[PDB]
Amino acid sequence: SVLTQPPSASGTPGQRVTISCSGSSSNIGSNTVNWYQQLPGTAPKLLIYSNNQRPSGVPDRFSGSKSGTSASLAISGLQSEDEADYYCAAWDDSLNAWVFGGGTKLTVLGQPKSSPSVTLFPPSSEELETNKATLVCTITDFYPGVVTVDWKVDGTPVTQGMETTQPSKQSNNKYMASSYLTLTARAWERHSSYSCQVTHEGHTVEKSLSRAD
Amino acid sequence: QVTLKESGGGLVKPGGSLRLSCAASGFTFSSYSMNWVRQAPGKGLEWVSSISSSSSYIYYADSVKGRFTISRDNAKNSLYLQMNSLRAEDTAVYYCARQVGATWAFDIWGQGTLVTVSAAKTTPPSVYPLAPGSNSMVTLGCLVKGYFPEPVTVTWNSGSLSSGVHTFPAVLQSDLYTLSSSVTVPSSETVTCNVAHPASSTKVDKKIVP
Amino acid sequence: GPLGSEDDLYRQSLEIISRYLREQATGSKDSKPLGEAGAAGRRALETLRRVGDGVQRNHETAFQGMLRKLDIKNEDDVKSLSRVMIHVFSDGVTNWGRIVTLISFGAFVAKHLKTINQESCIEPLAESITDVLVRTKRDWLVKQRGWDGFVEFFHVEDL
Repeated sequence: SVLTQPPSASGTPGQRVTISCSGSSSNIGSNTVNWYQQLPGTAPKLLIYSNNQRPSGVPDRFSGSKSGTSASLAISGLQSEDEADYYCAAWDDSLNAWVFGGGTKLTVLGQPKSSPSVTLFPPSSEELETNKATLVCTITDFYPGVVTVDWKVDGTPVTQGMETTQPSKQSNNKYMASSYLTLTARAWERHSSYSCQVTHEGHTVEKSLSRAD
Repeated sequence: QVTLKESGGGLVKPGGSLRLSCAASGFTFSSYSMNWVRQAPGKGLEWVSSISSSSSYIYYADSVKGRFTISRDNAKNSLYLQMNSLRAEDTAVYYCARQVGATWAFDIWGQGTLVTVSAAKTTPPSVYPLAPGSNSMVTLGCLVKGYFPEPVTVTWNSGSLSSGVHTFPAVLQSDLYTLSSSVTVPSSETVTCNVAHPASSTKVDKKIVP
Repeated sequence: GPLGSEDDLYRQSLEIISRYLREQATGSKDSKPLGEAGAAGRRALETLRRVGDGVQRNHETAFQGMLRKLDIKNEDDVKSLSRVMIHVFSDGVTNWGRIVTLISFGAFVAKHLKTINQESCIEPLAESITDVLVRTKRDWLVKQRGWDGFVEFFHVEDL
């Protein structure tokens, strides 16, 4: 996404929470910003238009602002029904296209924050017999339910061949997720260090393994 | 009542073509710019295309240029998206959205239409054990790899184990679904996952032993 | 540089403005088809008639006054009108209101020409307004979706 937003924002009921949207001179610097609110399983709804205008049907606790190449959405006094995804959007003069931010999940904290529980599994020998090798990284008990997972192979970044699940609400109202790194048996055999890195609320939880085990 | 309603969504093969339609009601369709915006499973909104009131100005996102064609029939209150050379990255819910003339905000949206770009046939999963490498409490599991379609059911000791288990949601790995299930048991006398794929009538059992 | 008529937006704007100034002075609508724009120019004309007649009323005092400061009576008075229009219109922020005010003033100036038997000067006046608009605001007009955007901007809906 051309517009950068934090994947997670949060507060306790009644708190004031801000969601930043960072862009560039061709988009936010030359055009107005709009904000959309998306409730899970539903279509986006217009929240803010022309940087700071609320349409009819939007509570006055939602406010917007724009300054240079940045925009901010403020929620003054968080309520439970405010728990949703928030997207900023601006027209880009260089692209001749609309650019949307990556979205921010706003969590209304109804429990203390909890760090993820990370577990890394090597490929099985049965799988290695098919000439494929899947590393599985289970992530449990995290709250708010937003994670960033990055895989490292011998301390180098992995940008392809990884798949991360969407977070899923657990019985205790915390979240779980899973991440996969699929390689050939040949690729597994030529690297020695493997790590699943989970960023949750700015803080990174790490789990690594070595091929000979 | 001002409404937009999308249609034409469904399953199509990679390299294939699909035409989407959006029926507009309760407003002067010919006096607004219209847009297509999409959202891939669990991903963010991506703008696709727009068309001005009299079709004089059309724009596309770089991700779809040369493959997608936006058009409108003002006499019919209908907006269209002709999608060709479809890829798995094109799998998304596709929303039709009306643009406000004075502000350019997207005030009215449809319910969306799901488009799935998939050439996958019915495939049974392969069950692989998940166990630690190189005590107290131990986390074991089962890797349910490469099945189609959803769902798959997983149990532990045919139902006995339920406490400490986590069945993770499925994710796509090149046209097929992969899922995993973990169970936390105390260290040191039998652990086995029971996987079933009704769509391929598959019943597999895997004993997990490090 | 290049002829204005080489530019499709210039030709389309010239046709909409000329049709507008003419029917405002003559009192009779043109039935023959639009060569340029087509259905887009046809929509733009509908909007310009609705919005234009209102802007002429709300700007009457300012229009009649500006007409006096320029004291139009012949062809050469249209030559000095352009350089006034260029400086005032280029000043500051562009918006559809300022553009629809410029077109409204020309319809007012064309009505004045119809009474003083100078109807031949309507066509060069329409060219002058188009010159002012497209030659100073082309990029803004293109970004705003031209005449499609003008119709979208001023749309209201009954009843």
